[PDB]
Amino acid sequence: NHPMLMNLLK
Amino acid sequence: KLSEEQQHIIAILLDAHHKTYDPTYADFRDFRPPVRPLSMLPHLADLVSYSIQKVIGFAKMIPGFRDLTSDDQIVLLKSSAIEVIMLRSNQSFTMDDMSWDCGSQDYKYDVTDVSKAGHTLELIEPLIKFQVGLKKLNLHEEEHVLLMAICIVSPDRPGVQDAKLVEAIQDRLSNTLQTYIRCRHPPPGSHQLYAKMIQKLADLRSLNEEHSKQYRSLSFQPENSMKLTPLVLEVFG
Ligand SMILES: C=C1/C(=C\C=C2/CCC[C@]3(C)[C@@H]([C@H](C)CC#C[C@@H](O)[C@]45C[C@H]6C[C@H](C[C@H](C6)C4)C5)CC[C@@H]23)C[C@@H](O)C[C@@H]1O
Repeated sequence: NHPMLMNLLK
Repeated sequence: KLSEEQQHIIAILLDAHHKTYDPTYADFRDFRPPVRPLSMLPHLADLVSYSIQKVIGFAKMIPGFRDLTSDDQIVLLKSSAIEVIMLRSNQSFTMDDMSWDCGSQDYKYDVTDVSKAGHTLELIEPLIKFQVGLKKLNLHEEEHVLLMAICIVSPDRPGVQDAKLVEAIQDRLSNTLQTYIRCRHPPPGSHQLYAKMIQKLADLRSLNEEHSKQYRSLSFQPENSMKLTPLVLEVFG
């Protein structure tokens, strides 16, 4: 679960 | 011979790098200030957190990388981040005094600053060796960015699902690098340059292990973990 990393990838 | 596609790849990575590495270091003013027990941990955590963001930006521009799933993207960046930072940091590293010099005294980092962030010679010695060995390859910028990309897109990282795809993306980058060396890197510096560059990736895996073990320690101390950033916590665990 990686909301910030996920968000920087989007 | 460099195909048009190989040249396109190189141009993309050069530009991805120019977009994510600001050689003025102006952003460093916004970090918590360097203080010189773990006096440098707040500043160096900010520095690393900032650079994780740049590395993510660079990764996103690697040809083929956005064909990956989100999970695989995450997994590759989670395992590669610290390594790519070490690699990219070679641009500020100076052998004049084995320090990373980011434009002023305050932002000049030596081995003592690195120990003031909680590391010992367990990391610091292979890290300096690595930086000096890398510096001595005198890589063309084209080789430097290709190596960062190769580092990120490695099929044997823990957590990888579609290893065959990561491997196909990495192959195209390796073949580009092998071919660039042959066509554009004169002897004698080309001499086994590919194999030497790959050795540096093996050295990074080793540094990563050292990083993890020390980070695991530093974590079991919530008072120190409290000084990190939310990004660093999410990426390094
Ligand atoms: C980071 C870069 C630059 C320098 C890199 C340096 C010099 C300062 C000290 C660093 C950041 C080293 C780092 C302290 C090693 C490490 C580590 C992690 O385990 C650690 C240690 C602390 C606790 C957490 C968060 C961070 C502080 C990083 C995990 C490696 C690369 C070094 C400056 C410029 O070239 C941009 C480049 O991205």
